[PDB]
Amino acid sequence: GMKLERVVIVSRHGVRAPTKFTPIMKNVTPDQWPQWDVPLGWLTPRGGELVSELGQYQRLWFTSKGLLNNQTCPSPGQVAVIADTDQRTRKTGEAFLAGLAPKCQIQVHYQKDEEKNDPLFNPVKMGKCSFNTLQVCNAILERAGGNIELYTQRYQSSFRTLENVLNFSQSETCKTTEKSTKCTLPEALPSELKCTPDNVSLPGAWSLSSTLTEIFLLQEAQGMPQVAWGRITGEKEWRDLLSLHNAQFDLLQRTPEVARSRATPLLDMIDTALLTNGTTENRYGIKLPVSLLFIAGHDTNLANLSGALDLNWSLPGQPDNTPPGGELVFEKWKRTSDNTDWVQVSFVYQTLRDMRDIQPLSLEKPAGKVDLKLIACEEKNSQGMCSLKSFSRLIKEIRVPECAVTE
Amino acid sequence: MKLERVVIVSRHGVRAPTKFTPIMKNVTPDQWPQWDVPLGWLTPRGGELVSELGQYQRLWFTSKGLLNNQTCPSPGQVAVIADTDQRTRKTGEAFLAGLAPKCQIQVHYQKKNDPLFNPVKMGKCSFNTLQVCNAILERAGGNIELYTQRYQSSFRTLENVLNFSQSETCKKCTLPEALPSELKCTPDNVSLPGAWSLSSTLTEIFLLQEAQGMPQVAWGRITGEKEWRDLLSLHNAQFDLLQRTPEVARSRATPLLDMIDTALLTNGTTENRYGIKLPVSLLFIAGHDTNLANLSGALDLNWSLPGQPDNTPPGGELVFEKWKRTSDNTDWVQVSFVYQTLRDMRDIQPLSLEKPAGKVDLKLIACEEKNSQGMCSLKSFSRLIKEIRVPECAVT
Ligand SMILES: [Cl-]
Ligand SMILES: [Cl-]
Ligand SMILES: [Cl-]
Ligand SMILES: [Cl-]
Ligand SMILES: [Cl-]
Ligand SMILES: [Cl-]
Ligand SMILES: [Cl-]
Ligand SMILES: [Cl-]
Ligand SMILES: [Cl-]
Ligand SMILES: [Cl-]
Repeated sequence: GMKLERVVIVSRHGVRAPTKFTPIMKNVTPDQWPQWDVPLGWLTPRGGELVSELGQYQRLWFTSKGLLNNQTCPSPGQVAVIADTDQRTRKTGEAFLAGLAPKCQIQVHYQKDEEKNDPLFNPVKMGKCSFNTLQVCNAILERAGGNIELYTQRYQSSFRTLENVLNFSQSETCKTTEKSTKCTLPEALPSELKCTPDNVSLPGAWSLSSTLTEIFLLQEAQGMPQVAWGRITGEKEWRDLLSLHNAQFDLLQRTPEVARSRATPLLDMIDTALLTNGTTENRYGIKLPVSLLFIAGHDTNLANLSGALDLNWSLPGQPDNTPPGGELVFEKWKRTSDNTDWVQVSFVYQTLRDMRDIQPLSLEKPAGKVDLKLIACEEKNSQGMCSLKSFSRLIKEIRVPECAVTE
Repeated sequence: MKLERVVIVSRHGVRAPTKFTPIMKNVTPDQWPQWDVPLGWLTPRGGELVSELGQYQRLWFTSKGLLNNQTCPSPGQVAVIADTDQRTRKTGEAFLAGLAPKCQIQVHYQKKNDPLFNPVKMGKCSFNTLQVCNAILERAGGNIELYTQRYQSSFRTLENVLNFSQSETCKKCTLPEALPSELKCTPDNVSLPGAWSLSSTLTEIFLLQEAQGMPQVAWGRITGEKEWRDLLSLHNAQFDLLQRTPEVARSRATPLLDMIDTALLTNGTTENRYGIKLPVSLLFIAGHDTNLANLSGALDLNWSLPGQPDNTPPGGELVFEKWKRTSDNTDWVQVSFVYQTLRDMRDIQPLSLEKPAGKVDLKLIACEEKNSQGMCSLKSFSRLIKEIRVPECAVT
């Protein structure tokens, strides 16, 4: 019937320590933050272990569909891995192979100038690729309703939950302020968009909240004994908290005017990997095609791909829309009856509970999987898959030619 | 006329669909747009739309003297009850975000589970399955096929919106023919599995898509208010049979009827399940469309909402006002339905006394003593609830 011929996975790095630890973070709560023994922003051994569980699940799943032969190690030119220059992405590539193909010595490709940036993951740092600053800020602004304050009103109760979790009213930030209403984060730290030719940000209570709520998720996924000082009660409060993080990523990374430019190199790689019958990747030295191309990036990249392709989703049991180790999976299926090629898009992830418990993954106890819909495709299957040329042509429409990586 | 107490029973705000099934995929060749919150959960925008109703009510209740022109309400003036679902809890919070922003008023709920909103499902009482099914079948015109005949054009409009002809299900085909409907009554639930159940769910999905402000609503194939009305008549007709039929409605609405009664009649009691000290000036209750239908059926309240195709729309509020006549110190009850038009939901229209929310003036026919302007007497209102309530379904 339907045979799986090729897969491209764009994965967020696994569980990591917080990206920063600042005076503001310390002064928005009377409590002390739990410390992490790895440096800020690094993948933890537990983060690696959770990615290996996905690697293990994907080995079993790809083998059951015939993508990889049921042998000890995949054949030469079947599996290739690309990672961004950070330790977190590089060790996610390592960790994924430890699950997928342990003791096979498969290489993790990455740029060896480890000081500099890899444009596949961050093209707007190239000279050729810059944002039209007014167009981009205004586009994000109109997605927020015309003013950030209206976007803040939309998420009021979420900010109340974050404030309750931090015990914000009793922090140094609310020391001097006394009024009829509550001391609040948005009033203490008003948010306003900042757009430059190579970057977009929303500093204030919005950026801070995005960071803090992600830290709570990371604490939980890491298996830390005291998450958010024991003050998060059930999925409702988890999603109140992570709605702030998900909404900030929506504005800064899924807004088409930003996502199109930033997702272009990854879209070009995905397209090439699914289409060609013989090519040599020039920057890493990978002989495409391969049966499985695994790409280790960040949540920013998943959000850029989501916004560019117009993919919308929610992950059962996982409050972060772009969670640690979350995989956007592009599958090339061949219909046997006419040898026509079709593309299926999925999001493979672990629930927060399965991170917390380090749930062993298999075909019996599978990883979470959400079927994604590429609605803009012209030609579709009876089973919802985009045709190969419809998939490729959608990539042509959305891509920004100035943001291509021609090195 | 002095406004002294108010009870609001509200449907939760705009939410994602409650389910996503294979039949939903197979009745159209197109793909359904995905949502970015879990199935059945309130969207942030749904929360904002409810807060606009909270703002409107703050302005309206302040002008009428119920609440004081003040930053936050005084103790024991505003209380909130919500069902255990996230969508109702969030609706309570969103409502307070508009009524009393940053005042830290609590949303009460049981720590799907609360029998105030579902007394039959939780097992307080049960339906006599034959009596309920018979009452429904008589309202259907004898059977489900006869009811189908009364909504043929509506089914044709839905099939056109779905492009049903080119669907996996058809491979001349129609929804009622391809998916025959049959009534199912069990001790805790009634349903219409088949084309009726499906159509009731799909047409609500289109309304939620539109109210959510999605770019592609029903693949852009819902043309004119006439087609909106035709589509949601299927949704509304289901809720009429399955939720407004008195044999269903009176049982399911009993806990809410008792709460409304107690909130408007007492002089002082600490309510025993949520721990609310009644009376309050405003009691807000966050329920579902099924609850509004139950109350509507039990109280024999019929309404159509100008500009709003769903009779039990997102954020729709059944409002019970206790008015005092200062002439002879007589207490009177007034019933209204407050809501937002479908366009105002899509545009997120700021509400105020200048730009008011939709409002339908309702009248309780069955009460004995009545005002010149149709209000029931407080004593008669309590008597009416005593007559229509089903004691076995009390929570209490
Ligand atoms: Cl600290
Ligand atoms: Cl660790
Ligand atoms: Cl970039
Ligand atoms: Cl403040
Ligand atoms: Cl920032
Ligand atoms: Cl960001
Ligand atoms: Cl679909
Ligand atoms: Cl929203
Ligand atoms: Cl007051
Ligand atoms: Cl019930």
